[PDB]
Amino acid sequence: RFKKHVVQHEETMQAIAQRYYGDVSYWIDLVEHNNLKYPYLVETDEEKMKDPERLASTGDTLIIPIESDLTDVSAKEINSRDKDVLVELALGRDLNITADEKYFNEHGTSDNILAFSTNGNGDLDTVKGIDNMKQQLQARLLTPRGSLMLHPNYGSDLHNLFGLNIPEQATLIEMEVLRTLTSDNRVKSANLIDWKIQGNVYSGQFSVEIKS
Amino acid sequence: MKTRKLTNILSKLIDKTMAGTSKITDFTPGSASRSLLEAVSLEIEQFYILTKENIDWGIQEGIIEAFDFQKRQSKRAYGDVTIQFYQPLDMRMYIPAGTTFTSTRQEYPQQFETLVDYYAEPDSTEIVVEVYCKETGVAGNVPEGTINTIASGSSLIRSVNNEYSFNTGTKEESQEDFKRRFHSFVESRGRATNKSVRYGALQIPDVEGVYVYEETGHITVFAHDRNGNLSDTLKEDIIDALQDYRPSGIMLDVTGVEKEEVNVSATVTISNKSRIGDTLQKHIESVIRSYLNNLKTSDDLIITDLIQAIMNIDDVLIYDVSFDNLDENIIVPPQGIIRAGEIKVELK
Amino acid sequence: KTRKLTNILSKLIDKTMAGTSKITDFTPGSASRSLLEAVSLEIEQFYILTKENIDWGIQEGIIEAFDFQKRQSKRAYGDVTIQFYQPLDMRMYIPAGTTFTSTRQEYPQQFETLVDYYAEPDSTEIVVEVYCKETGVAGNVPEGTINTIASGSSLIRSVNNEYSFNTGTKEESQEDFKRRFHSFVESRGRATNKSVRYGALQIPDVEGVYVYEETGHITVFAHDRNGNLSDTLKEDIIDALQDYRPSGIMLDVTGVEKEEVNVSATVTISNKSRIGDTLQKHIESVIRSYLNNLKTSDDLIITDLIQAIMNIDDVLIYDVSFDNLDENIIVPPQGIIRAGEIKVELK
Amino acid sequence: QIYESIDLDELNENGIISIEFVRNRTNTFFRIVDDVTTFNDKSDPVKAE
Amino acid sequence: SQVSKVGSYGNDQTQFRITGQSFVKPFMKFGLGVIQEVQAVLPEVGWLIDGDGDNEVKFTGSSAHEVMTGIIRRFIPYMKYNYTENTIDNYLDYDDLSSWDEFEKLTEVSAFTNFDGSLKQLMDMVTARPFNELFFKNSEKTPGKAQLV
Amino acid sequence: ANFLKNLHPLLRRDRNKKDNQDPNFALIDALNEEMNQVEKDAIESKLQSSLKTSTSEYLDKFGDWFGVYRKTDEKDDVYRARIIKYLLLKRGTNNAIIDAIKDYL
Amino acid sequence: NNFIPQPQGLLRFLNTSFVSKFYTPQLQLSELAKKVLTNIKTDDIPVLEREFNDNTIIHKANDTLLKVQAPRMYMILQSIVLEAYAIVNCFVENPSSLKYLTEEDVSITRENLNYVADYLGNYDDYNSVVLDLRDLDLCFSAIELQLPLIKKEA
Repeated sequence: RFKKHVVQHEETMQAIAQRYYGDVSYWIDLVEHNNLKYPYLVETDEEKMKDPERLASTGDTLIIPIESDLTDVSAKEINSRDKDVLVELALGRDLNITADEKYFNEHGTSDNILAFSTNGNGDLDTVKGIDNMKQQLQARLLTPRGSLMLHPNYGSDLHNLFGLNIPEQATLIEMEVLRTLTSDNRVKSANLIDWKIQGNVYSGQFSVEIKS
Repeated sequence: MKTRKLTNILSKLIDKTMAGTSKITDFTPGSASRSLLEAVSLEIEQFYILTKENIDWGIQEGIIEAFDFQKRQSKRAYGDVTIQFYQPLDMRMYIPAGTTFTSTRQEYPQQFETLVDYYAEPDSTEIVVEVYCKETGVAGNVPEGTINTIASGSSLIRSVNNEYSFNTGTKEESQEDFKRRFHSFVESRGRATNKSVRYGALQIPDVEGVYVYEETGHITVFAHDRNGNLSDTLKEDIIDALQDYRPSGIMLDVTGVEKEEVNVSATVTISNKSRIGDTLQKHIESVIRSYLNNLKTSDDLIITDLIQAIMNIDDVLIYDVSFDNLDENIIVPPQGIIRAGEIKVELK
Repeated sequence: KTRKLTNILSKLIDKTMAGTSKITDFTPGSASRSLLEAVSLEIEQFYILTKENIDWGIQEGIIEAFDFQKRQSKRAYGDVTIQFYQPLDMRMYIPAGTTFTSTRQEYPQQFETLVDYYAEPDSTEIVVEVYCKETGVAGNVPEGTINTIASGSSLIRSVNNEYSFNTGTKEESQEDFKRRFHSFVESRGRATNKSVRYGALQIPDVEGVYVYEETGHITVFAHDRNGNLSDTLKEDIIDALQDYRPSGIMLDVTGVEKEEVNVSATVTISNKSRIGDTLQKHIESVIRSYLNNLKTSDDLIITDLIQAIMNIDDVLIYDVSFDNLDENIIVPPQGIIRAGEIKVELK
Repeated sequence: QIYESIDLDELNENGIISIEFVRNRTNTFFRIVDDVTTFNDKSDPVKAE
Repeated sequence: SQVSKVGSYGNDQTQFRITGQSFVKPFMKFGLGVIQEVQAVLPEVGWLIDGDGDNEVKFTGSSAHEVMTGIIRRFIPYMKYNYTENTIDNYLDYDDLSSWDEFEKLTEVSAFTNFDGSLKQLMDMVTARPFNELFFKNSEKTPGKAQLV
Repeated sequence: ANFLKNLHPLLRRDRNKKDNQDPNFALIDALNEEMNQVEKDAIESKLQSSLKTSTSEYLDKFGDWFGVYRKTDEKDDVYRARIIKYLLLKRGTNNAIIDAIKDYL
Repeated sequence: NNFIPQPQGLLRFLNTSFVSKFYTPQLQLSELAKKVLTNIKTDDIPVLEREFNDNTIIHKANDTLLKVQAPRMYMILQSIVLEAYAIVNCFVENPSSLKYLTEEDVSITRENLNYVADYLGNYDDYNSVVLDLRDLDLCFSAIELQLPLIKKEA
């Protein structure tokens, strides 16, 4: 895992390692992660134009490992070249089945609702990073608790919670959604920020803390 | 029910997949759809192969079950040892069954045990007793002079040694051997036939070589173990078990075995002029010995068979083989068996 | 070798105390201590700079002299031109980080502008350099693909790239570079059998070349082109091998001949009930395939033929013999064994 | 039965009830989609539902 | 191997306590004793192996798993008990034994190496600690029964 | 075995009527066809698994097992009957040896 | 070779117009194969005086007539075993042999493996070998992804 950062006006590479990891001594291993040539951070972009991929300048992003992965040579090699592909690899890639986004939001808790799609040319669509998470959460939430053919106790009882719209039912729905969302270890916490009623319609929203 | 190789399946699959649309036709190795369909076709290929293998195994098992002709299990190794006393004996002393024999050599730690008692006669000086190996497999086929001690008190015994090697220690019979045995069994249902008497006398597990010689008014049976020595207990057991296949109106006799001796001299021209030392010659002599000693009474020495056996070594190494003495096939008499005598091998 | 922050700072402190009697306080916060720490940090950075330079030198610096090129995963870039409806009347701004998205749906490639550009007051067209986001060969794009800009404007009409992106680059391991140079070093061999063989195989339509060496003459013959050698190829290859032949040693090039063998073998089978047309046909096919696949100047040893024919099935075959083959057949260096007529009798 | 998910818009929207197939875990695999009545105008819930 | 009433009637409470050992009881109690005055002769006949007539028994093997098999197998079956269903050999696997066969030569370990000692005392000699580890533990591969390692 | 049963409930299980081209359904249909064809082969292997109906390679395997070798240009129907007869061979008696002349005529 | 001996059959096996719709080979000896093969050819290697494990893929190839029926494809199988044998040796002993193998050399072995696997599929004698080689086809791909990474680690 890692933290994101950006190059500030005339910040030296020493300064970063000292502020995040405590000891200045660690900058030496820290430059290898960002694959930097000797002028590790340099102020001017027309100087970055010298050989753009091997430098960072003012306003560019940087990668900051956790201290356990700081010394790993494999983490060094991977962070050297992947650069922005970090986030995608770290939160996953899989096929996109949200083909009909307008449609699956008209029949949830019913089956047969999702479907493969095509993006690019001649290849099934795929989703990555944050949208990988939007897909899996939306599907998982709209799946009943014992309906996948292996590893059951997956999904929700949202199909079971339809009731007289009195507030106890609404807190019950809130708790089920929060349990649903907090099941995946990749998400830290969820909390409600609004629940709202319109006769026979529930509405509400939840904030989820995804790891960096 | 037939094989279909991966690429055949994969092609049929993609060909069907492309029907009804044209937003998929991009199957470079990087594509994920290709990877999935390669994995599915791999699994289907493996399924077909395992199905075919399991069908063969089922056929074999039904053949087992129908006629109750179970495959031979692991066969014990046994032979004979010589006991040597310090002096000629003073009383009718006795060895009980189940006395242990062990080889002092660290390379052959396998043990041996007796099955039937023996009494040594008074004033005797040596005795020959049979020992059976607890372990079963290749480890019982120890070389000559391996069993040194009896692993006991040995107060009146000086040393123990074996003059012949153990050859009866064998691994489990392969499919081919079982098929050969079963085809003789199928052809042996009619009694009063030589091919029937072959199975009749081969039914004992210990017997390996067996031949039957016929004449106008008498039948004779020649058989032996892998070592090539008939025993009285084996003859008795053969007589007891063979009653259900013996011809009614013709007498039968089970006896008769002789070791025919021949000296084999061959000339080998190794392709590599280097590395023509007597070490490789020792290996070649040991392979020739193993080949010749494996024959039985019903087999006969053939030049071409010997050539095949010795040329099992890669033809890049050995380029040419010739015999200086052997120029014609030797016909073994029915009672005798051909085997290696004293072999001499040289480069040129 | 490189020395760390601590050793340089300790040496500076010790030498200050040896020289200077004025200075005695070194608490964290002295102007003098942090003056020395700044000096030491810059020295350590120069040490790491030399370390990286040495690493590059040992890795590829010695080989760089000899003519081969190194690749460092440089992302693809190329000139791109933008057009407007009318000439401008203001110095329009073009920020660094501007994204030029692919117009084609099938191409997910994207590009970004490293440096800011300022349009002229009245120029109707301007060309700028754009670098791809993705490294590797995957960043290559055909001509006439980049025709959309994210930060669009009313004045902007369309975008196009006349020249194709050729600067796509992919980096291999030290072994693949080291192997390429070795391939050249080894190519600088001459006047040897191996070098002659490589130099013959350099030219196309050269395969399975065989070399026969003698103190007197050197003779080379091959069946490169559909099993036959042409006179024109002989002329061409004679001239090429002049650089490869030893000085003062004659060189000769000739064709390849074949010797068709006639054999009528007999095979005894233990189980005569198994015999059939298919079995003898398969035996004849195996024999003819074995006799076809013979190496150049390979003597037809009867012993190998016996081994080969008997190894089909040890239980099946009991005896074998050849009616019309007396002993092994010796062949010249230029001769190759072929199957002329084969017949198999079953006994 | 004929009717499936898109038909379970058409029929229900026109005020006809039908039973829907849900493949698992819900006790009998079958649940009933709505309680709409045969009245034409769906705007009023006392008449409609 | 022990059952006893327990109770402090001052505190108005009583309990029953049972204690035992994990199959160490048979070996520890079985003492290979020594018989002093038995000739065991025969008229004009005798055994060619020495150490016969007397209760001497010799165990031979080129490794611990070979010796230990012979040691355990010598006495285990005859140790009979009143189990309605078998004896200790069904409940104790005492298999999958190994040791340094290559470095250990042939052995002539005597039965009576320890004067009237227990099989555990004789088991220790065969073990040759600390080069080999001996203990009793549950059989995870075959739940429901114990195993000698 | 039913690839359209026995699967993730959300993956749509019959094609979209709403537009012409549906890659999702094309994929599911291809895969269902492949594994149905596999199922049909695995059911069809019942006849091959018994001597009474084995054909082509499997009958040659049976005949090699029993030792009865296939004759050149021999059909399975007569080859099975031959095998059955040879397994129940009647020989040893003078009448049986004479009666065995039918196989040598 | 430095540490332990090897079986006699494997030493003997190693010393020595069809087209697929998906694959084509090129007969490159890997740099590591080039130097290990010389050692196998020379006598400077320990070797065992007995053989076991008759279920190995080597005996399977030996039993079938692939040598005489298709000596081309028999050759390719020796090449596959040569590369596959060497990359087993370096991890267990002699790490100095590293930085002499590249992902390109390992990659083309799959090309050659599948180019022979289709051919083997045309004659269902060789099923036992087919079954084996398919398992190794996924074995190598893992090594290709990790070989540049492992080399930097070591």
